[PDB]
Amino acid sequence: GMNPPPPETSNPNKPKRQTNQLQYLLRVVLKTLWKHQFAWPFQQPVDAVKLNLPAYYKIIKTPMDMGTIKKRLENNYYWNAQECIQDFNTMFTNCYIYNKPGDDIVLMAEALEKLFLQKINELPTEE
Ligand SMILES: Cc1noc(C)c1-c1cnc2c(-c3ccc(C(=O)O)cc3)cn([C@@H](C)c3ccccn3)c2c1
Repeated sequence: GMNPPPPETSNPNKPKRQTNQLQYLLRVVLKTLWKHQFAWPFQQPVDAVKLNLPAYYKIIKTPMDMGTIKKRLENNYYWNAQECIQDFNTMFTNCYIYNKPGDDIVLMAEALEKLFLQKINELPTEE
């Protein structure tokens, strides 16, 4: 089986705005997670062909990753902060669905998720 194309990241038919919270999600939240020791498996879509995971996209129907989230933020794909937060949560949940509890990759995701949840407790004031 072929990989699916990556999620859409730039859509001129979606409206565009910059907000305090979206800026913070890119410049603080994503930036912080991106540099984490365990970030790298989450920095791009799962390449199921390269990684020999034929069942991955048979179960994960809403793939998401931080490379995609970063591009979405950079291209003003999100209007509301919650849309971005939801994508991070989808990324973590996908990992917890496909992989057995306690697996290495799950422990990595859990560490990132803990940091993520801490950082979004510090969002700046909304317009
Ligand atoms: C499965 C799965 N479910 O959710 C995710 C997310 C994954 C996932 C995604 N990417 C990887 C990569 C990976 C990423 C980038 C590169 C690169 O050359 O740029 C090379 C390999 C390797 N692995 C395996 C071995 C791995 C890595 C660390 C710990 C345990 N297993 C991955 C697992």
